[PDB]
Amino acid sequence: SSLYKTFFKRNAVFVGTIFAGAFVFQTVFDTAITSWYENHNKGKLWKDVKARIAA
Amino acid sequence: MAFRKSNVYLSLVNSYIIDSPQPSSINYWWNMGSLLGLCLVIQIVTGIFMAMHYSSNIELAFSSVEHIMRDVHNGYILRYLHANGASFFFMVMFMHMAKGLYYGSYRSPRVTLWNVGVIIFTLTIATAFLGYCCVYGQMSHWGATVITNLFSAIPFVGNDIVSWLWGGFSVSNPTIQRFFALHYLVPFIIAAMVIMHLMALHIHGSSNPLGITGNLDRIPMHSYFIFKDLVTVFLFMLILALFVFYSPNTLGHPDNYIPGNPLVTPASIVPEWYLLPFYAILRSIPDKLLGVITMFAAILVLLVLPFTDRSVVRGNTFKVLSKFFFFIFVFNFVLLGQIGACHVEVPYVLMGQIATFIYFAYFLIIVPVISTIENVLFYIGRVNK
Amino acid sequence: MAFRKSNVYLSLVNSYIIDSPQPSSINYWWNMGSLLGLCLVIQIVTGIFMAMHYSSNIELAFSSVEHIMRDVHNGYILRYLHANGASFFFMVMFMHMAKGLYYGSYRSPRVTLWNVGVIIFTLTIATAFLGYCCVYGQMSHWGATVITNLFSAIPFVGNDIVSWLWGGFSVSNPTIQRFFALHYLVPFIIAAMVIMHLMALHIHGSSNPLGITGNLDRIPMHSYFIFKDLVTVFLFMLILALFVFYSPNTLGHPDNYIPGNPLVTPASIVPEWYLLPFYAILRSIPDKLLGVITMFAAILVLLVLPFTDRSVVRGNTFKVLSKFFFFIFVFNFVLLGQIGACHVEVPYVLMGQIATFIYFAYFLIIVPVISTIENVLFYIGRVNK
Amino acid sequence: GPPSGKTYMGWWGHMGGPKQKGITSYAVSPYAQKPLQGIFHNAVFNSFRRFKSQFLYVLIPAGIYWYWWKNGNEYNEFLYSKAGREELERVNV
Amino acid sequence: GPPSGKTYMGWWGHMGGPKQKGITSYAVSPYAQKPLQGIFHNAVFNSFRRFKSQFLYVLIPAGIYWYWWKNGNEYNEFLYSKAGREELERVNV
Amino acid sequence: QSFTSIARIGDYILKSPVLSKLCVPVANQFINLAGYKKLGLKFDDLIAEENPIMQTALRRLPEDESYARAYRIIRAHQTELTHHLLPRNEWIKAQEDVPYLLPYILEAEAAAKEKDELDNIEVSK
Amino acid sequence: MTAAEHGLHAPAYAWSHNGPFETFDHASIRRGYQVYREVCAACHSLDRVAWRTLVGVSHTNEEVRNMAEEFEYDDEPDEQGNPKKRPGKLSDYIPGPYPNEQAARAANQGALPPDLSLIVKARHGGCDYIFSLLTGYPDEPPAGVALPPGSNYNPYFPGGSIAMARVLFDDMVEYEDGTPATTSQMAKDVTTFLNWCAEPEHDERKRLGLKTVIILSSLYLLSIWVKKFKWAGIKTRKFVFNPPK
Ligand code: HEM
Ligand code: HEM
Ligand code: HEM
Ligand code: HEM
Ligand code: HEM
Ligand SMILES: COc1c(O)c(C)c(C/C=C(\C)CC/C=C(\C)CC/C=C(/C)CC/C=C(\C)CC/C=C(\C)CCC=C(C)C)c(O)c1OC
Ligand SMILES: COc1c(O)c(C)c(C/C=C(\C)CC/C=C(\C)CC/C=C(/C)CC/C=C(\C)CC/C=C(\C)CCC=C(C)C)c(O)c1OC
Ligand SMILES: C/C=C(C)/C=C/C=C/C(OC)[C@@H](C)[C@H](OC)[C@@H](C)CCc1oc2c(O)c(OC)cc(OC)c2c(=O)c1C
Ligand SMILES: C/C=C(C)/C=C/C=C/C(OC)[C@@H](C)[C@H](OC)[C@@H](C)CCc1oc2c(O)c(OC)cc(OC)c2c(=O)c1C
Repeated sequence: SSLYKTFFKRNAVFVGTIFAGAFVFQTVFDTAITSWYENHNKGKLWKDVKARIAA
Repeated sequence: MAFRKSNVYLSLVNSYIIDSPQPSSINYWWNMGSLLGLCLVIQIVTGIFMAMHYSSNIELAFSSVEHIMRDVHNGYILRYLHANGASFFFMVMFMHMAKGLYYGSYRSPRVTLWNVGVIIFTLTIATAFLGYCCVYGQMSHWGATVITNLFSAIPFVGNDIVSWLWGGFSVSNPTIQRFFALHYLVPFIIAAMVIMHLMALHIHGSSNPLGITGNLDRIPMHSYFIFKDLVTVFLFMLILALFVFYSPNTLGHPDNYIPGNPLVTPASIVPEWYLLPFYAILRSIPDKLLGVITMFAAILVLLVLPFTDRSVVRGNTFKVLSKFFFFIFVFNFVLLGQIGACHVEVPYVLMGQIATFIYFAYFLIIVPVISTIENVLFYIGRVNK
Repeated sequence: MAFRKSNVYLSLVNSYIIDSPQPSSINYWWNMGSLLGLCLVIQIVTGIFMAMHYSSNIELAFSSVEHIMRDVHNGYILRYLHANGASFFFMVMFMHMAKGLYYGSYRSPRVTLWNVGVIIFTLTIATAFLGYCCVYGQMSHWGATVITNLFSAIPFVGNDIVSWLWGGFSVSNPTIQRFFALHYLVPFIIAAMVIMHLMALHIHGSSNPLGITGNLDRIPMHSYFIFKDLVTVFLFMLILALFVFYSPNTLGHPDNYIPGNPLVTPASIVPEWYLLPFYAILRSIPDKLLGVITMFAAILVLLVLPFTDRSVVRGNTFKVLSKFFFFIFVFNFVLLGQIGACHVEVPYVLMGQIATFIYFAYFLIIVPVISTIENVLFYIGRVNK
Repeated sequence: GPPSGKTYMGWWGHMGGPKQKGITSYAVSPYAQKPLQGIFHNAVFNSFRRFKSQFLYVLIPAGIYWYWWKNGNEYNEFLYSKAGREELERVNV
Repeated sequence: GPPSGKTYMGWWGHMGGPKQKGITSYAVSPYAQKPLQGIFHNAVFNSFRRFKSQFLYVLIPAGIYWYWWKNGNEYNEFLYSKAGREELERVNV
Repeated sequence: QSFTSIARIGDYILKSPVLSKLCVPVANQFINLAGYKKLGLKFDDLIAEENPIMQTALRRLPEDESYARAYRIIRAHQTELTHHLLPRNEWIKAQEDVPYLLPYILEAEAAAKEKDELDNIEVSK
Repeated sequence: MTAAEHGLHAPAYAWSHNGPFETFDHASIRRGYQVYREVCAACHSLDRVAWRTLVGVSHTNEEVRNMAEEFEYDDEPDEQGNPKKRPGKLSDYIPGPYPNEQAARAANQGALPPDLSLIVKARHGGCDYIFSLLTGYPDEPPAGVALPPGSNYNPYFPGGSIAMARVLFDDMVEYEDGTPATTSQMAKDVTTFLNWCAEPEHDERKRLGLKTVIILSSLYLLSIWVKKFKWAGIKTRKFVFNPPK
């Protein structure tokens, strides 16, 4: 693949870039999963039940 | 020379983990040992962090574990890792042992390696029992009662041992506080025995699936088996994760979510699954003393295999009769466990007594007879006079 | 060869304890290390047996120790052995360190040996503090409070560390339960560091009082130093026995027979005696951050001695100026401790600040200057041109 | 240093094998080899071999024990049903 | 086996000392020697020597520090007595 | 179990034409099911070598057989690790599956047995 | 063992929280609390559940505060040392009907109603069992069964003879959200509520599992590839023998 040779150019990815990418991943991945999860369970959540109560 | 060789601490690491010459042909069955070290680490780390929140008083122990489950951030993860990890520790230990059985790893010159292994197994069984008691559910109390009573079978001074182990008239506060203290200790003795295990491993190196010398073709531990270990480390973690998050109580007993009650033994009492084959063996003998002797002997008889294996080749890979009877042994062992999970009722009592016989007959009778026959078959099939 | 040599486990014992070549001339100052191993064993054995009776809950901890004192058979012996043994552990450690200082044992090629020693010392200090907190007397509570607060001096994230260490708003149940769990753990890490200490010792062997090579005249460890060790082992036990049975509370603080009270700090609060020199050093700096930095630096500066000792001979035996200033250092250290035991009042504050200076000046200034002068004096006293 | 028991494994350069002569080995860098989309087409009818040899050693002991288990269980079920309470009285004590 | 860093101590037979020649040593069995009622008469005016050399290295630093301690203490005592409450006000803050 | 003992039992069977016609076919079929010939091994390559008898025996093996055993063992490990068997034309044939190490083993066992006998001889006057 | 002594196998109902991706239904939890309060709480304690854990799960911060303050708890003694009481706060645990075990046995023919905090995990069958028990009282015992005085028959209980009578009947509760309070609906709700009591971490635990299993799966597949690459030189290695003269 030539997508690799544009960014890292035949060299391996270095720890600093790996560590930095990991911090980014952690946040992005968590939001993607929480979103899917809360959506898949629409109706059942406390979020959804509170919308039908008021006192 | 390279620093990894010259330095006093690093050279240990180098000779055990980096440059250590491995036989080229060892298969994934040789990955279980690293998985056992990993298990030992998971149990120790999660136990120490839980100990920070645990109270060993018999009034507080069960609630202090509910407190870990409910109030401690990620507490349920620690507890479920510990409990399910103990089970996974046994699954992998049985496989590590079964591997040794199949490939003749107990043979000379690795007898010391095998014997130290049998000690670790006894210590690991005792450690898990001590931990199980610390929950102080119903299964905890009666497990502690039944197992401390094993020693009452000892001639004359047996009931004295038991009251000394209890610290009183019955399983009480003294008992649970000392069982926690002991549960904390023994993992570190197991760690020291693992080092002794690896020391005996190092002087002769691993065996291999062919059962012959590995000296003609070694490749270094580093790279090849470091990354090969990684494959099974992740698979192990994946499966442990499926239990911890999706099915955390499937390998335990519902009665241990009931606080221990000294006046009532549940009708539904069943030992932990990894203790069932041994339980069945004891239950098959309708005598108190002989029941506990035979059960202990079922562990010690592992020590006899270097002497009763009469074969002239190491391992079962090229042995048709030995392979067949090995799998008779394995599935007989599973049956013993299925009998342990059953009621003391008609078909089961007899089946358990016959399976018990088959268990001992394997080491003492089948292996010596069959390995002798296979010796002779190998000879007369090639010699023409 | 002899079995003690050929066996995998026994050969370790043989090379460390039996055939290990010792310099013929080492004196009784080289007996302290075995006394430290003995101390480590006494602390671990007595602690485990007490743990069997101890409750770490903040409501129960003090009473559970009174229970060990009153109700546990020989319980007062276990507790007094543990408490007085901790003190004896420090007495002997200071002597072991002072020996190293005097005889240039920190020098090349034993720098690694010395550095691992400094780590053990830090770990031993932390271990004794954790144990002291477990009593939960008045000195326990405020010791835990003051020492966890050391970390609040850390820029920006310091109060966060402290609340994390506490497990809440102040020193409470979470705190004492985790400090017991940690007190149980760290002795085993110290044991692993002692093994690393003995590994570095083994590759170069002991030094000797002359400061020169031992290679021309060795005698085996076994017999000679095994039985020589025995002499000081018994003398050590005799004296420890005199305290444990005849004067068990002379080395402690009466305030720790009062249950901890979060609302009241006694006017009579004084650190444990073996922490007093370091306490004095901190108290001498009228700034929070710099107080805790300087105190930690008083331990780390031990690491600097292989570089600031400029001499060309190992040890002080034949060095008139170095011997004199060594004893200035020792008695300066005792003064620091006597200042620590005193009130923050006029003459004492200044004396402590000057003694603090002398402490650091020894490593950073006196030793490099004096050892250079002695180098030159040795030369011009014999060379005739 | 401290001496040493003779073993059946040495180290690189003195492994303790027999003297080797006449054997020549060849290999090629992983870097120069086909990225792992090879196996299949060449290697999946290949493997699934080593269990044609083996499956009988596993299956026949498994079969024996599963049959024996199923039988004893179905018998216990009969014994504790109405139909079998007469046989139960017979085989029990 | 696994290699080894060169050190400054070997083992029996190769300790790493220089080659020794010309030195001859003699000794006699402990069994053949006088039971331990000897020392004294021959050896007690002997020892108590090694601390004639040393006692000044210990005593003079000890003296300096004991004097310095006694002085500061007696001064603190004065400061907190009636007679010294005037000096106390002066030296305090 | 010693090779002297395996030889005793085996030769008794091999001579008596009752047993010889009964067993050898069983033994022949056992050897084929064993499968070691498909890896390029001879049975004698399979004997556990970590004991003094087998080290004496291997020491006494002529050079050319020694180099050949070394190749067969290395080739077996390489094939094992690839989870293949050799091409069938490379398998060891029954004519080749000779007990080449057996005579050296039996010789060493006899020498050893005699030493044990002579170290323990009693005397009668 | 006889079927009566074993008890009837509880069947598998389609609980909305069954399945790896499924949270609790929090409306069912809310309702189940009401059924607990109005029916079960008269005999059953719930000792391990603190008021605060309800907030954000089934009720609002305000609702829980009102509920807790309806109960009195022991407070610290006054300036003079005489005991005194206190309205409940969110830090308090849901109080039980009886002061001690002996008082609980007295009110139930000598039987002890278990605490329900863990009851879903402390029984084989879990939700299926609890539900089936509550909806499985026959109007009359099967013919021939002689029930002890004070006992009730229920086929799902081991031995058939249980000391709790049927307590759920149609419309004995007025659901605050309009739902028809049939007995099987009320059973479905308390049981959902009691599963939450026993497993409060349920919804979050499964969310974390989803992340953990995705990362570990990937790491597994990845390591296989990396291993094969690192082994390719060794796996395709070739030997030749030329016997020496
Ligand atoms: C309210 C709808 C309610 C529930 C829910 C409930 C459940 C329940 C369970 C799950 C058990 C345990 C059964 C077992 O051991 O498997 C149990 C036991 C008893 N209960 Fe109950 N219970 C509910 C309501 C009531 C009410 C209002 C009363 C008191 C009149 C009551 C009583 C009891 C008693 C008594 C038992 C003990 C059963 C035995 O030991 O035989 N319950 N309950
Ligand atoms: C080889 C190591 C260990 C094994 C096999 C092991 C096994 C177990 C088992 C089977 C239990 C009961 C699990 C359950 O809850 O059902 C347990 C509980 C416990 N263990 Fe361990 N344990 C080990 C090490 C440790 C260590 C070093 C500690 C440190 C203190 C520890 C602390 C605890 C605590 C606090 C409990 C109670 C909490 C709980 O129930 O999970 N364990 N252990
Ligand atoms: C906590 C437990 C243990 C640990 C950490 C451990 C670890 C190891 C390791 C790292 C290896 C090398 C790799 C491998 O072969 O898997 C090994 C080999 C071996 N172990 Fe263990 N082990 C444990 C328990 C046991 C037990 C219980 C037995 C047997 C009763 C045993 C028997 C052996 C044998 C015989 C070998 C050599 C196998 C061969 O090379 O053929 N071990 N072990
Ligand atoms: C290097 C090892 C150790 C040192 C220096 C040490 C030191 C101490 C100290 C200073 C105390 C307070 C003594 C007092 O009562 O005034 C203490 C208490 C305690 N230690 Fe340790 N300890 C060590 C190892 C252990 C170990 C391994 C355990 C095992 C659990 C342990 C358990 C306890 C217990 C139960 C207490 C409270 C009882 C008491 O106050 O004496 N200790 N320790
Ligand atoms: C639990 C603590 C320790 C143990 C068990 C221990 C044990 C030993 C032993 C057995 C020896 C040999 C005999 C002797 O010279 O006394 C030794 C030597 C030595 N240790 Fe330690 N040690 C401990 C702590 C320390 C500390 C705290 C330091 C320094 C900060 C240290 C520095 C040294 C040095 C430099 C030597 C070599 C002395 C020489 O040969 O001249 N040790 N130790
Ligand atoms: C020749 O054969 C070999 C072979 O030799 C090796 C090494 C391997 C590879 C496997 C391994 C190296 C396994 C090694 C692991 C161990 C020996 C582990 C020993 C056990 C332990 C429990 C370690 C000690 C741990 C602790 C004390 C825990 C630390 C605790 C902490 C940090 C608490 C932190 C918390 C707070 C609050 C401060 C092989 O695979 C192999 O065959 C293929
Ligand atoms: C070259 O220099 C040397 C030299 O090398 C040596 C070795 C010595 C001699 C000194 C020693 C050998 C010291 C050795 C001791 C150690 C390294 C000890 C390590 C520490 C430990 C704490 C041991 C581990 C102990 C335990 C886990 C405790 C066991 C617990 C038990 C039995 C609990 C029992 C209770 C119940 C209820 C079951 C010298 O004197 C010397 O110079 C002169
Ligand atoms: C301080 C430490 C002490 C005193 C004890 C340590 C040593 C003991 C052991 O081995 C080391 C011991 C665990 C034994 O090993 C033979 C196991 C196979 C135990 C097998 C076992 O389990 C049971 C169990 O778990 C139960 O739970 C509910 C209940 C049980 O009855 C119904 C048993 C039981 O009847 C047996 C035999
Ligand atoms: C989980 C583990 C944790 C958080 C902590 C471990 C690490 C900390 C240390 O070193 C390792 C630490 C003990 C320190 O080391 C520099 C010692 C010299 C402490 C010296 C010390 O003692 C006191 C003491 O004992 C007291 O008792 C009543 C009271 C005290 O105030 C009045 C003190 C005090 O003011 C100081 C500086």
